[PDB]
Amino acid sequence: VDMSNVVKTYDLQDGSKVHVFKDGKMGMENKFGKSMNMPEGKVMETRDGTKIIMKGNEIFRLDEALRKGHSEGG
Repeated sequence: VDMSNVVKTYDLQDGSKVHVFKDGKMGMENKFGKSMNMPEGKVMETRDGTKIIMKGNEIFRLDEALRKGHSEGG
């Protein structure tokens, strides 16, 4: 995964994990730490209570986090 090239990792309520990379892509793993492709068009939940989806090679993070949630860092 490399924690150096990821801006934020998302832990799914299912155990699976998503990472938004500093290169702009995203990587998904299952509750067993194994890498698998993230299904486009599907909105999924996190343990933290956020909803996310991969659409058009992008990532919706409640959408509005992309809207006005640009902080540069966090």
